[PDB]
Amino acid sequence: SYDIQAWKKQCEELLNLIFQCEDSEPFRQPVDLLEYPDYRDIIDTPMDFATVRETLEAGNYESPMELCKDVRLIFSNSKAYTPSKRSRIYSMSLRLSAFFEEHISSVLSDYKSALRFHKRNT
Ligand SMILES: O=C(NNC(=O)N1CCN(C(=O)c2ccco2)CC1)[C@@H]1Cc2ccccc2CN1Cc1ccccc1
Repeated sequence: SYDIQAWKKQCEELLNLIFQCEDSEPFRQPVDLLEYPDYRDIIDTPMDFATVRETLEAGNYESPMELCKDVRLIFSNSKAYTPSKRSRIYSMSLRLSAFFEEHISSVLSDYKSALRFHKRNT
């Protein structure tokens, strides 16, 4: 399965599944800076799933590793901002992260395998 480009549509489909998850609600759009007035004191680099989808559609990811780094930033930001581990929004982040990790692993493995096949004789 050595298609170097296949990751992009696989990531579009996984983003569609994440948008169908009720657990993505808080992460779809930027953290509301009016409601959380201290957010940018705590979080240096905001990230959300709409920004990830637009960056993919613009052709501004070169690999699924770069997409994965941005999605993992959504989850680390939630963990850094939460006042407690039993918070609703952080709790949603942990379930959504587990879902994401379960489905991104084959996308990353197939991409890295395809690149190694491309260089097999170099
Ligand atoms: O909620 C939102 N965005 N993000 C945050 O405000 N968050 C709070 C902070 N945070 C944390 O990680 C965290 C950890 C512990 C505590 O917070 C990330 C999440 C946005 C805001 C917004 C503004 C203007 C119009 C619409 C919306 C939609 N909203 C959600 C939504 C999405 C789809 C449908 C219904 C509602």
